[PDB]
Amino acid sequence: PPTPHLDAIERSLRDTSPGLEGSVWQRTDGNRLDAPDGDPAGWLLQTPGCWGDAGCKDRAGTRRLLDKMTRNIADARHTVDISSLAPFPNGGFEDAVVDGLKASVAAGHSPRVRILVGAAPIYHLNVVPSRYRDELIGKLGAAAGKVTLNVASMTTSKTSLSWNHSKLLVVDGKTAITGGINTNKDDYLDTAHPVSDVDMALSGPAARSAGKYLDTLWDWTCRNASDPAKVWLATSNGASCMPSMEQDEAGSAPAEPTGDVPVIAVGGLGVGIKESDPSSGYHPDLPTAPDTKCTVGLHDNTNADRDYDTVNPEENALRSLIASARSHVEISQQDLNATCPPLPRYDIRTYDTLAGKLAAGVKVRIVVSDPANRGAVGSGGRSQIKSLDEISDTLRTRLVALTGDNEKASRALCGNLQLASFRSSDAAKWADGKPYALHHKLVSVDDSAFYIGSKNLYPAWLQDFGYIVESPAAAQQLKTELLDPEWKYSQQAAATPAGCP
Ligand SMILES: CCCC(=O)OC[C@H](COP(=O)(O)O)OC(=O)CCC
Repeated sequence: PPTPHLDAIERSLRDTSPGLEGSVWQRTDGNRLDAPDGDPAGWLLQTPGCWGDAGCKDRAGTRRLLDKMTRNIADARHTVDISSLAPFPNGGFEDAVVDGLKASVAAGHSPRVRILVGAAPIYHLNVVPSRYRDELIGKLGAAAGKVTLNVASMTTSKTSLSWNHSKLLVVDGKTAITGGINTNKDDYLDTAHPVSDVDMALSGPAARSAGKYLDTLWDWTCRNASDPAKVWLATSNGASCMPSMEQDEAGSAPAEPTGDVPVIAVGGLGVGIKESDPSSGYHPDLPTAPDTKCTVGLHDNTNADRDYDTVNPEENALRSLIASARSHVEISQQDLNATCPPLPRYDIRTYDTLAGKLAAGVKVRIVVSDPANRGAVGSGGRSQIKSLDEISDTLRTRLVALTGDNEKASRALCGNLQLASFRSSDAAKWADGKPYALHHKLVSVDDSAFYIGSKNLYPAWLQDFGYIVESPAAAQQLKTELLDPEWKYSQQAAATPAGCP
C-alpha cells in the first residue's frame, strides 16, 4: 500500500533532523486507529461534539474523550505518561487520571506516572508540582503507595518564549491520545460556550514513538531541576526522577504491530533544550521576505534560524504535508497568523507553499477561529487577527511575489481559496450569545494524509508533538465526521477576498 505523502514528509525530516529520528520524530508501520467496536470512526475524538446543534445540550464528545482517557489509564500495566500546557489536569481530566490509576492498582499493578506541564513566564501557577502531587495522593487513597509519581512544571526559554505545549497521554508505550485539547477545566467542561477541538487515539508502535518523545522532554526536565527558575519537580514515595521511563518500558524488542496504519510521529524541542542537530546537513534557502506592518523584535526562529528547524522537525513536517497535496488541502486551525510582536506574524515558507498550491490549481481551504474571539495570551479559541483579510491579503502578496502579476494572483486566489471562520451549526454564535471558538491543529491533504496534534501553524516556539497518518480509509472518516460538517456550517461565515467576484 503506497504512501506517497508520508514519503515526501519522511524525506523532509531526514534531511532536517536525521539525528532526531527515533526520539523527536519516527515513522512506523502497523498502528491501529483505536476505535471502540461498533464505532469505526470513534478513534477521532472531537469536542464538544454537537454538530448542527447551536444549544449543545449533550456534550457527548467531551464524555467520550474522558471515558477514553479513563479506560486507557485503567488498562495500564506499567507506565502512564501525560503532558499538557499548564495547569496540571483538573476537573474531569484529573478524575480520569485518578479513576484510571485506582483501577490499574486494583488490577495488581504498580504504575509509574509522569505528568509534565509547560508554563509561560508571565503565567502564575496556582497549583504547583508538590501541591498537585499531594492532591493526587489524597484522591488516590490507599492506592498512592503503589503509584510512582513524577510531577513537573517547566520553562525552557524565558527570552524566546518556549515551554511545553504538547498534549499527550501515552500508556504502557502502546496506546496514545494526542491532539489540541487542554486537560484543563473551563475550556471544555463548564461553560455554555465550549471551545471546539479534536484529538485522536491510536495504538501500536507510534505510541512508543510518542513515549520516546516524552523521554526526550524528561531527560531535559530531570537534568534542569538543578535550576528551579526553569523546572519545578515533585516525586512521590522518595522516587527518583525518571528521565527514561518509556525506554525502560520498551526494552530490547521492537514495538508489536496492532493494525496496518502507517504513521509519522513528529514533535519539536522548542528553544533551550537542544541548540541544533549536530548530525544534520540541512542548509536551506531561508526566505528574504518582509512583512507589511510587523517586524518581530525577537530573533525570528520561525523564518530565520536554520538551527531551530533541525531541532523542530514538526515545522518542516507540516510544510511538506501541505507541499505534498496534489488535489486539495484543508487547514482547520485556531489561527494561521500570530500576535506580532512578540512573535512573527506568519510562517513565510508555509504561506509560500499555500500560494504555490493556489497557483497550481490545488484547492486550499482555511477555517480559523472567528476574529470576534478576543482572549488573553493563552485563552484557547482566541483569534490573533482582526479580519480574515489578513490571511487572504498575505496569500495575495506571496502570490504576486511568485506569479509576477496581480491578475494571475487573482485567478489563483479567487479560483482556489476557500477562507472562512469556524461555525459548528446554522447559528452565527452560540445560543449563549458568545461566538464559536476553534482550537484545531489539523491539516488534511487529498483525503489521504492528515496531521492531528498540538502544533499550531501560527508561529510558536514551544515544544509540540503530533501524528501524521496516511490512510485513504481514515481520511474518509475524517472527512465525513469533521471536515465536511465544518465546511457545511463555516461557509456561512466565508470570506470573499479583495479583488474577487
Ligand atoms: C506566546 C508564544 C507561545 C504561544 O503562542 O502560546 C500559545 C499557548 C496556547 O496556544 P493555543 O492552545 O491557543 O494554540 O498559550 C501559552 O502557552 C501561554 C499561556 C500563558
